[PDB]
Order: sequence, then structure tokens, then C-alpha cells
Amino acid sequence: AVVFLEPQWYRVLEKDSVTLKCQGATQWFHNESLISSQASSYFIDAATVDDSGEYRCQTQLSDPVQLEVHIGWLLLQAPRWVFKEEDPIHLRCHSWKNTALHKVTYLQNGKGRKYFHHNSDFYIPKATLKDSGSYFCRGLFGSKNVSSETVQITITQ
Amino acid sequence: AGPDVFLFPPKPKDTLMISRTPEVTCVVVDVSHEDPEVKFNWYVDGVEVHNAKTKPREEQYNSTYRVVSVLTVLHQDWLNGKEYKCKVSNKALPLPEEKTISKAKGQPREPQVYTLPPSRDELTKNQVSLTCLVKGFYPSDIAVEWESNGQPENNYKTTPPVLDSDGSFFLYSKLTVDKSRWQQGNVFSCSVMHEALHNHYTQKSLSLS
Amino acid sequence: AGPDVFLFPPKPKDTLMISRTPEVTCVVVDVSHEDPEVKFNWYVDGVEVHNAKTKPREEQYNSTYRVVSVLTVLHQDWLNGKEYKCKVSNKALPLPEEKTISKAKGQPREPQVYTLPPSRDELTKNQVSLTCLVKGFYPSDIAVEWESNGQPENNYKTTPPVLDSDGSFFLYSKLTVDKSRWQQGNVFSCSVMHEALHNHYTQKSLSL
Ligand SMILES: *[C@@H]1O[C@H](CO[C@H]2O[C@@H](C)[C@@H](O)[C@@H](O)[C@@H]2O)[C@@H](O[C@@H]2O[C@H](CO)[C@@H](O[C@@H]3O[C@H](CO[C@H]4O[C@H](CO)[C@@H](O)[C@H](O)[C@@H]4O[C@@H]4O[C@H](CO)[C@@H](O[C@@H]5O[C@H](CO)[C@H](O)[C@H](O)[C@H]5O)[C@H](O)[C@H]4NC(C)=O)[C@@H](O)[C@H](O[C@H]4O[C@H](CO)[C@@H](O)[C@H](O)[C@@H]4O[C@@H]4O[C@H](CO)[C@@H](O)[C@H](O)[C@H]4NC(C)=O)[C@@H]3O)[C@H](O)[C@H]2NC(C)=O)[C@H](O)[C@H]1NC(C)=O
Ligand SMILES: *[C@@H]1O[C@H](CO)[C@@H](O[C@@H]2O[C@H](CO)[C@@H](O[C@@H]3O[C@H](CO[C@H]4O[C@H](CO)[C@@H](O)[C@H](O)[C@@H]4O[C@@H]4O[C@H](CO)[C@@H](O[C@@H]5O[C@H](CO)[C@H](O)[C@H](O)[C@H]5O)[C@H](O)[C@H]4NC(C)=O)[C@@H](O)[C@H](O[C@H]4O[C@H](CO)[C@@H](O)[C@H](O)[C@@H]4O[C@@H]4O[C@H](CO)[C@@H](O)[C@H](O)[C@H]4NC(C)=O)[C@@H]3O)[C@H](O)[C@H]2NC(C)=O)[C@H](O)[C@H]1NC(C)=O
Ligand SMILES: *[C@@H]1O[C@H](CO)[C@@H](O)[C@H](O)[C@H]1NC(C)=O
Ligand SMILES: *[C@@H]1O[C@H](CO)[C@@H](O)[C@H](O)[C@H]1NC(C)=O
Repeated sequence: AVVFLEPQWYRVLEKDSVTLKCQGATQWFHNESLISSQASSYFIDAATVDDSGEYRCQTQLSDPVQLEVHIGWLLLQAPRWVFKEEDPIHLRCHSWKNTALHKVTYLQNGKGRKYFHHNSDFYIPKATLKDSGSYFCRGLFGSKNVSSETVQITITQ
Repeated sequence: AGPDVFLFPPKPKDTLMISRTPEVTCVVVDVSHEDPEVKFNWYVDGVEVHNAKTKPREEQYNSTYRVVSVLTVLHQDWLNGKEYKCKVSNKALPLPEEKTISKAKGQPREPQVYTLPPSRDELTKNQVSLTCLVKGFYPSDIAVEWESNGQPENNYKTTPPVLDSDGSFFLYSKLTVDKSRWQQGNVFSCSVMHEALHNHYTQKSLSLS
Repeated sequence: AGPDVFLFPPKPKDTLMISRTPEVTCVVVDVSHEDPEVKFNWYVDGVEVHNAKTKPREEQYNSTYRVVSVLTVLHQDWLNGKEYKCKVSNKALPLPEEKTISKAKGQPREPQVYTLPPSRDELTKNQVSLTCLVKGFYPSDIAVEWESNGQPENNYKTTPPVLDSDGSFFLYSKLTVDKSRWQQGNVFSCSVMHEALHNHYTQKSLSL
């Protein structure tokens, strides 16, 4: 039985809508505590630092799935920080309250790797070695120039 | 959303001196590949004009193309107050972006120019300073240069125009030479070009008495 | 999604001369009526202080508030370069807004001062100019004034500091009098306050 996120993103900002679906062919746990829900899937109205830590599920018939509630304007979201070459890399410059962003720039090692007029996701269609490094997105919130927290990427073997 | 547009004016020297050719530059920034073709329409006094040379998108450091259009302007066109407008069409701008630019409005005033020698106190130093004071001019747009017996001297800096208490502007240009250069009695000249001077030029000379 | 925060430094007079009281001004702007409560946390070299005074909110003209806190800084707590941080908490912004300000980083350099009389050419007019040349100083912050036999003159404007070709800054102060005085002939003196001078002060005078 494997817990399954939706959106998968294990990294989220506050005021984000997180879902946790439990899969079998319900009772829950947070930080090894009992989730109120019985239903076949549990819902987070609005993310808060409280809801961090491990999450498990047990249908009548699991190994943890982590959650990070970061805080700020922008959050660079990728399914993982490690890929091996010829692997699609999908990044997402997620904004606080899905705010309409514009003039979005993804970067690496302090270097503009791509740009958009409106908030669009970054794809590196197949992962080279020269790709791994130090990333963060930045855009415009209202009239405010903001930037996301940094993440480390790694391509191996 | 962009692209952002900036429009620039002729440097004054080009406008003032007949030998040179002035031009107005329309600069466009932040352009995506998804929307990289850019159109320019240029207007003088509201009548469209055709004679601008658009340069190639030069892609930037940050993943953005950069485009530029240049217009070639007549001297008595610009000094007469004409409005220059640039209209940029693009497939990311919902409505084209017009930016216009023109000469500074107001009666011109002919600058009085004065050259000032080094302070006696200064001599004690390796190098002395030579000052050109230009005051009394409107508009801010002026050009100031230095030369020594014909070559352009290359160690002078000029302070940006300062709004005077009387509505005119002023500036100071400091040229730095070697005291040795100074004592011999070399001749130094501060050269001023502004729209309010005959021939759009005047010269004032500074050497020892 | 606001409000913005701009954080200003002290004017140099306040920092240079003991007598006065220098202060960094942390002004918060674009504060919405829906989210008007605004908290300030002040830090000096990373350590918090609470001797700051948040002023009465001033509603602005675009139908948005404007707020201001001032921190009073010890005179040498700035000349030594300590970073002053101003953390604005509010519910329009997901994360408090920190801004920082500090001294111009870099070795100080002694301003050289020189007083220049009018040109033989300018004497031919109803009013002549007196020039004070201040060159060779770092950092940019400086103060320049004119006086007449000790008292404050009222007819001078000052050029912005200009980066010299040797890493230094320089500027020009143009004092204007009537012709008569120069020949009066009265002593005038341009006075300069900067961190690289003895007692943070020096004076250069001009007569016939
Ligand atoms: C992606 O990267 C882009 C490029 O990056 C580079 O540039 C730097 C960042 C560098 O660090 C590297 O990263 C890389 O090199 C980047 O684009 C940038 O976007 C900025 C934001 O829009 C632009 O800022 C504007 O700059 C204007 C000034 O431009 C001049 O000065 C800059 C700085 O030196 C210079 O780079 C420009 O080239 C330009 O120089 C002039 O250029 C003209 C044309 O070539 C020359 O003239 C011609 O010269 C020929 C010579 O052959 C001949 O003589 C012709 O006759 C002559 O016409 C000049 O010689 C040359 N002059 C000089 C001194 O170099 C600013 O005016 C503008 O400011 C205004 O707008 C601001 C808000 O946007 C506002 O805050 C500000 O107050 C101001 O406001 C206006 O305010 C006025 C009064 O204050 C009012 O009067 C107005 O009404 C008001 N108007 C408006 C609309 O508000 C602005 O700051 C920047 O130029 C641009 N950089 C480049 C290289 O294009 C992009 O942002 C990046 N994207 C992302 C997402 O990060
Ligand atoms: C709704 O209506 C609002 C109301 O009017 C409006 O508010 C304005 O918002 C503007 C932003 O949109 C904001 O603009 C900023 O202005 C900064 C300078 O402001 C000073 O000068 C202005 C004149 O040009 C004044 O109007 C301002 O009030 C302010 O005046 C200064 O005030 C301080 C403290 O009050 C004072 O200091 C104290 O003085 C006393 C004297 O009694 C003592 O001496 C004390 O010891 C001393 O502490 C100053 O003397 C006084 N100065 C003057 C000249 O009077 C300007 O700096 C900002 O620019 C920066 O940011 C922009 C980005 O937006 C950059 O493009 C720009 O490059 C600047 O970035 C700085 O660059 C530096 C390098 O040069 C760098 O070092 C900095 O790090 C960098 N800073 C940043 C943050 O990046 C900016 O233009 C304006 O001030 C607001 N008006 C007021 C009155 O506050 C609001 O926007 C409206 N909203 C809408 C939606 O319409
Ligand atoms: C669970 O642990 C996380 C840290 O991993 C904490 O942020 C959160 O507040 C805790 N929640 C509960 C209900 O204990
Ligand atoms: C963002 O702010 C940064 C400041 O470093 C600057 O590089 C960039 O031009 C600004 N604009 C956008 C749209 O990212």
C-alpha cells in the first residue's frame, strides 16, 4: 500500500492544497499520530508548518512519504534531486497562492537557463552532466521581484 | 508582461555638429523565444517614417532575446522640438507599446564659460587640477571636452548638470595634469558645445599668464 | 502583493559631528487598508535592539497607508560599518521583509580641499562665483558648506559626487555673490565635514 500525493510535489508553500490518497488493490498517521480521517483519501485545506514530517496509511487490507511546508514567495518543485542522464527534468516555479507570475527566469549556478513571459514549467528534455548544480526560480509578484529557495541537483552514473 | 521598451535620444554632440549623424534608438528587452519576432513602427510628429535599421535579436545572458531599432534624425528636426515615437508590435503584447521621446522644452540660454587655474595650495602635489566652469544654460543637454595644443586630453571628468537657483544649469569639468606640464606654460582648452552658442561651439583657454 | 520596504541611511552631518543624532529610517509603503497592522524588528550586526520608535501611520494619497520606524544609531556604530537590519512583519507578505543598510565598504581617503576665485572673465558681470573643489575622498558621503567671516552664506548649489579616475570621488560647490563683495573685499570660506579629516572638519578660505 503506498501513499500517493496529488499534486505529487513533496515540497509545498503555505496556503497550498495538498491531497493524500492511499492505494490498495482507511486509517492514517502523521508524525506517528492518528489522522482523523477514515476515508479513502485525506485532504489538507491549507498548508502550515505544523503538517510537516512523515505520513503513513493503512487500509484494512505503509512506508513514510515526506512533506515539507516551506514558506516564502516561490518554491522550485521537482519530483527528485537526483536523475541519471537522458532523464526528463521537470521544474516548477510555484508561487504563493498560485499567484499570477510573469517574466519568469529559471537559473543554475547563478545563470539564466531559460525565461518565460508567464509562469511556465521548466523542462530539460533529457538530462546532461552539465545540468546538475544550484537552482532557483525568480519572477514578479505584483510589482515585487522575488526568488525561490535554492535546491541542489545531481546527475549520476 | 513585456517586452519592456526604452527609447533613447541623440547624444548632444551629434545633434549640434553638422559633421556627425544623430540617432534615436528604440531598445526592446525581455523577449521570449515563444514570442521572438518584433515589429517596429516609427513616427515623427505623428507621421510614420521609414528609414530605421533594425538589428538582429541578440540573445542575452538570461535566456532573453534583445532587439533594437535605430532611426536617423536630422539636426534641425530634433533641435526644433519634434516628437519621436516608437510603436512595438509583438505576439505577447496585447496592444502595441508606444514610447515617445522629444527635446527638452524651454527657451534656450547661452552658457557662459570660465576656466579656472590650480589652487596655490595644490602645487605641493604631484599633479594640479584644471577646472572648466560652465553655467547659465538651458537645457541640461550639453557636451564638454578638453584638449592640449590639439589632442583630446584624456584625464578629465565632468559633474552632471546642476540645477541652478535661477533655472539655468551648471557643471564643472576637472582636468588633471602633471605640475610639470603646468609650469612650463602649456596651453589648455576647455571646449563647449550647446544649442545656445553661435556655431554651437565656444572655446576658453587656460595657461599661465 | 505588498507592501514594499525601503530603508534609508543617516545624512552624513548627523554621523560625523557628535552633537547631532543620526538615524536609519525604515519606511514601509504600500500598506493596504485590509492589512494595515505593521510590526518592526530591528537588528544591529544581527543582534536585536528595541530603542526604535514606530511613528504614527500616515494615510497616503492612492488610498494606501504609509508607516515609518526610526532607529537611533551610536555615532561610531555606523562609521565602523555595522549592518542595520529592519524586519517588517505583515499578513500581505508570506515572509517578513528584511532590508539591510550599512557603511560604504572600503578604506577612507582624505578629502583634499581647494578654493578657487572667479575667472578674470566673470568679473565683468553683476555677480561672480566662488568655487570650492573637494577631491580625492572615499567614501561618497560628505558635507560641504560656505560661510562669510564665520556666518552662513545662502547662495550656493553643489554638484553630486563624481567617481574620479583613481577610485576617489570629487565634487564642486559653486557659491555666488554680487561682484562688490569679492572686491569688498570679504573673506569667504568653504567648510568640509568628512570621516577622513581631523575632527571630521576642515576649512579653506578665499580673499583677494
Ligand atoms: C535580462 O538581461 C537584460 C540585459 O542584461 C544586461 O544588462 C545588465 C543587467 C548587465 O548587468 C548584464 O546583466 C547584461 O548586460 C535585462 O535588460 C535590462 O532591463 C532593465 C529594466 O528594464 C533596463 O533598465 C532601463 O535602463 C534605462 C537606461 O538604459 C541605458 O543605460 C543602461 C545602463 O547603462 C544601458 O545598459 C543601456 O544600453 C542604455 O544605454 C544607452 O543606450 C543608448 C542606446 O544604445 C545609447 O544611445 C545611443 O548611442 C549611440 C552610440 O552608437 C549613438 O550615440 C546614438 O545617438 C544614441 O542614441 C546611450 O549612449 C546609452 N547611454 C548610456 C549612459 O549607456 C533606463 O532609462 C530605465 O529607467 C527607467 O525605467 C525604470 C523602470 O524600468 C525606472 O525605475 C527608472 O526611474 C527610469 O524611469 C523612467 O524614469 C524617468 C526619470 O527617472 C522618466 O523620465 C520616465 O518617464 C520613466 N519611464 C518609465 C517607462 O518608467 C531602465 O532602468 C536595462 O537597460 C536593460 N539592460 C540592457 C543591457 O538592455 C533584463 O532586465 C533581464 N531580464 C530579467 C528577467 O532579469
Ligand atoms: C502610493 O503612494 C505612495 C506615496 O507617495 C507611494 O510611495 C512611494 O513608493 C515608491 C516606490 O513605488 C518609493 O520609491 C522609492 O524611493 C526611494 C527614495 O525615496 C526617498 O526620496 C524620495 C524623493 O525622490 C522621497 O519622495 C521619499 O519619501 C524618500 O525620501 C527620503 O526619506 C528618508 C526617510 O524619510 C530621508 O532620510 C532621513 O532624512 C532626515 C531629514 O529630515 C534625516 O536626515 C535622517 O537622518 C534621514 O534618515 C531622506 O532624506 C529622504 N530623501 C530625500 C531625497 O528626500 C528610492 O531610493 C527607491 O529606489 C530604490 O528602489 C527601486 C525599486 O523600486 C530601484 O529601482 C532603485 O534603484 C532603488 O534601489 C536602491 O538602489 C541603491 C543604489 O543606488 C541600493 O543601495 C539600494 O539597495 C536599492 N534599494 C532597493 C530597495 O532596491 C524607490 O524609488 C517612494 O519613496 C514612496 N514615497 C514615499 C513618500 O515614501 C506608493 O508607491 C504608491 N503606490 C501605488 C501602488 O501607487
Ligand atoms: C510533526 O513534526 C513536524 C516536524 O517534522 C512538525 O513541524 C509538526 O508541527 C508536527 N506535527 C504534529 C501534529 O506533531
Ligand atoms: C529581478 O530582480 C533581479 C535582481 O538581481 C534582476 O536580475 C532581474 O532583472 C529582475 N527582474 C526579473 C523579471 O526577474
